[PDB]
Amino acid sequence: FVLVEMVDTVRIPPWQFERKLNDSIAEELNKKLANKVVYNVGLCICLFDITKLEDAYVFPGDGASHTKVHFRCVVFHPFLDEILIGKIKGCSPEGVHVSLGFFDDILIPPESLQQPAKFDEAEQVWVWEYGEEIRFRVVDESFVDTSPYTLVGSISEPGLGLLSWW
Amino acid sequence: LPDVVLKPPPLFPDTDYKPVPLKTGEGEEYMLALKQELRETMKRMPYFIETPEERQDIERYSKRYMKVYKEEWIPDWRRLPREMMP
Amino acid sequence: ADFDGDEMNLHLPQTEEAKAEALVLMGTKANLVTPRNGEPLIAAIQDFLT
Amino acid sequence: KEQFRETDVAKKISHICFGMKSPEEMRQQAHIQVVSKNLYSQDNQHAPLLYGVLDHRMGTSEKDRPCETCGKNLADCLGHYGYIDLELPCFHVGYFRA
Amino acid sequence: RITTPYMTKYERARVLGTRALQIAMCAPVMVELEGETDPLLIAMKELKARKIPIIIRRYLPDGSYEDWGVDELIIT
Amino acid sequence: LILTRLLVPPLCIRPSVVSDLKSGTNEDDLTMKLTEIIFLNDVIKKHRI
Amino acid sequence: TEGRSRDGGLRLGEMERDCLIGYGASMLLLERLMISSDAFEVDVCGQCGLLGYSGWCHYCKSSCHVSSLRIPYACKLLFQELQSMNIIPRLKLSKYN
Amino acid sequence: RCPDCGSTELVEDSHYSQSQLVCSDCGCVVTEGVLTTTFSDEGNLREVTYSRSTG
Amino acid sequence: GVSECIIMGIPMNIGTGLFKLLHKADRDPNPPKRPLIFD
Amino acid sequence: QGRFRGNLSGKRVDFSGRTVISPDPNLRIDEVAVPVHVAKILTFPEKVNKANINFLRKLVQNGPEVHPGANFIQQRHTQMKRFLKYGNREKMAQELKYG
Amino acid sequence: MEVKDANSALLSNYEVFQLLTDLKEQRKESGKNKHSSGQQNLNTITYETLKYISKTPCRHQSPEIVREFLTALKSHKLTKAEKLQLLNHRPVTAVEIQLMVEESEERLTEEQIEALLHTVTS
RNA sequence: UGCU
Ligand SMILES: Nc1nc2c(ncn2[C@@H]2O[C@H](COP(=O)(O)OP(=O)(O)OP(=O)(O)O)[C@@H](O)[C@H]2O)c(=O)[nH]1
Ligand SMILES: [Mg+2]
Ligand SMILES: [Zn+2]
Ligand SMILES: [Zn+2]
Ligand SMILES: [Zn+2]
Repeated sequence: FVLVEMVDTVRIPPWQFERKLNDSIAEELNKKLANKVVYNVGLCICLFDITKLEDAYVFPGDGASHTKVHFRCVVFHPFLDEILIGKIKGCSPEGVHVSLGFFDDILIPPESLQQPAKFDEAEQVWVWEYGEEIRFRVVDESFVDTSPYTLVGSISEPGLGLLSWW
Repeated sequence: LPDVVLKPPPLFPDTDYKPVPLKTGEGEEYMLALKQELRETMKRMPYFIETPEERQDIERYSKRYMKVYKEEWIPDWRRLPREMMP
Repeated sequence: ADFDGDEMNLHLPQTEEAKAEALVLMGTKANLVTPRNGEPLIAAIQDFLT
Repeated sequence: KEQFRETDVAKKISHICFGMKSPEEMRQQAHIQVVSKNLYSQDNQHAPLLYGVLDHRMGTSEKDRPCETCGKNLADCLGHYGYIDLELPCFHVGYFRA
Repeated sequence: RITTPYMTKYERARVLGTRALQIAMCAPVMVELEGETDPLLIAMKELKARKIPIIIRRYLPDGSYEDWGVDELIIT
Repeated sequence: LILTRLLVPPLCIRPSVVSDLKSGTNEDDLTMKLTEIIFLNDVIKKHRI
Repeated sequence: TEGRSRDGGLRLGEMERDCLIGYGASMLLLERLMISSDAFEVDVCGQCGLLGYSGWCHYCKSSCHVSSLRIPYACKLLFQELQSMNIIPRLKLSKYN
Repeated sequence: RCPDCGSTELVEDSHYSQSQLVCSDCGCVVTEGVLTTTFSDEGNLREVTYSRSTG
Repeated sequence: GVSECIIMGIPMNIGTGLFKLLHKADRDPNPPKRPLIFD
Repeated sequence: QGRFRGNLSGKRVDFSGRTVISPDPNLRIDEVAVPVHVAKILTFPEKVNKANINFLRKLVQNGPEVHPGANFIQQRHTQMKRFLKYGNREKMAQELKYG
Repeated sequence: MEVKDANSALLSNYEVFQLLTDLKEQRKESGKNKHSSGQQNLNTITYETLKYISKTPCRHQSPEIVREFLTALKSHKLTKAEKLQLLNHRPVTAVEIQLMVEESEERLTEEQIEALLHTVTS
């Protein structure tokens, strides 16, 4: 979770003038940045606040009200060392499929650092004994439109001991 | 009259003449080795200025351990005009 | 014009802004005078002066 | 999950910068190479030849035969250019004084 | 504050057109029209009543700008 | 300034009418000029060979 | 088209354009000569300034800087003819603000 | 077929010099507008025969 | 220029397009910012 | 007849007509008479709003045949035009949404 | 649609919880049918993030407590990331600071752990 | 080729 500065030219139709301009801008920004991953920024959750809001222009075209609004929004973007607590939403032979609680099923922990008893035989077996912890390692983003996903990140689980659950 | 061609010519047409092989000799080998050594040693030279990294994520205690350290040459300000002093 | 077979053109704008601009700027009641010397062109004619 | 990409922007042209293209830029812009001098095929359908003039990969000019590059009709097709190489260079009459 | 206080015919036309477009796009009316099915007539009524929520942004050639309200300007 | 490649435009600029009433079609002058240019290039290549 | 037999429309000649300019009805002139006559939406790449198709620029082999733009079909034809003549018009787009 | 109701009653009916293929059940306009040439344009397309264009 | 404006299909700078219009919407410039507790 | 003078500076448009003129002093200086035949052909796109909803309903019910009416309707959700000469004009009028 | 700074300022989970609660109450107070039908992903993401933060121990927090914890940790020369992780996790056991928390070498001292536990529990 |  981190704040990100953005400047958006929001277009409000004429039938929304009876509503408050700031409230309409906030609703539009939320609808536009709800469940979407901005490249090199992360997945934006919602709008935090609006800092600067200059004059509202009206173009001779569509006739709507275009406003250039500067705002701050919250995005989920770890700092390469953040610790999280997720749940195992499945498991694959090459690696478990852990997912943060109802947030995003994109965490793919590689099983290449645990003690030397690591293997998945497709029976949803997590690990042979001697709320799942996760340590973010690196981020990565990719594009989608390439002809006429985008966030997976690397997860780590060192020898944390875990006296509560093996 | 000239015949019509259905497909376009090849992007890389073949040639019956091949390049002459390179000259062989201890001199050429030593020159190659010296050029490779220069390529390897000139990148680490202080004159090889790298792109200044920016937009650091956070500050950590391991910053002092991972801090890149390299001696910097001092230009001759007597010969160089004053418009290049930091 | 002289009403001796002249064919004139009639256009219908397809936008409210264009309609308003045509009615305001190109209004007959507002263009009763020419910008050349300000003399009124829309006035009485034959069969009315007499 | 989903990436953020803007759908449409109210882009306004600022100014037109005229210029010229080198042969490499012309090749990069063009899609195919026109080398056949004929227009239609020998069959009675008179279909346009491939890699030749009037090819449908460089746009469309008929309401029945759509474009081959983009799967759109004539009303929606913008057209595509082609590059034809010359054996010997030639002076550009427009730029001859230049 | 240095320009002419009178509202020119071009400004009149542009404001009326913009208001007519907004009304045709289901914008709220602030004059309580009485059987006026014409957006341009509604815009003219709003102009005569001095209730059009539009502010003219007059730009000078150098780059400066100045705001003038419809109710603040003078109409003919 | 010295051209070695000619940019043949799309077919939108070269409209072609399929005149089914006869064994021919109506083509613009640019198409004929490009055809003549290609024929001359082929003839020059043949003479060089 | 031109003729009435072929269902042709009227022509707003140069004199009509001059009259509209003198009147100053900018929106009227625009709706006449652009919207109601040869309105079309093209795709222009903000990197090279060339014309794309279906939101794709074949020159740069990318689609991130391609954006839609309203332009007269006659102006698009003129740009294409100039590009064929090797006079490449490089369009540098920008926000309307 | 009609994109709205799925009917196949598509009739080509020109409405005041406007060719339009419209459905006869719901009146949904399927396609409209046709690109023809114009006389000067016709004049300038030159006649070339298949004996030369085909090869 | 008016000629290139007409050619490109944009409102010419002369006439009604010399100035710009603004909407008199009920708003509040520089709204109150939410205070940051952690920073 | 070039692209600059023949297709850019002066070009042909639609929604326009050409007709012979005749005198009629019974009309105001700012008024002009238009024949029913040209009026039924030259149409104007009106947006359905909270003011002229009933007028547009009545025009659609009249249809393209009667002079006061319309010819086509473009929905707000889908841009597929609908010809009033076919279909139930009463239903089309009863299902007129804003926009 | 460009961004100016993706790492302007880090914030704990309490701020996100408060923002989500405010958005949820404003939504249930001024719900709009067409606005909700246009984009339903907003509702889903808000509800699920709120449910996750509720599952977490982030409850029973206040800005006064946050400021007190920050002022108490300022005297431990700990880094912003460490204090952020500690405030977001609220560790009740010692192992969570001994091993899970990074940069343990030379920072534990085997005496400051008791003070850290007391401060995070108070 | 006619029309204004
Ligand atoms: N009905 C009609 N006949 C024409 C027209 N134009 C040309 N003609 C015939 O052609 C002769 C003169 O036409 P020209 O002006 O020489 O034709 P042109 O010079 O090509 O005219 P442009 O096509 O405008 O260049 C007349 O004496 C007519 O015989 C026309 O526009 N309408
Ligand atoms: Mg006469
Ligand atoms: Zn194409
Ligand atoms: Zn490009
Ligand atoms: Zn149907």
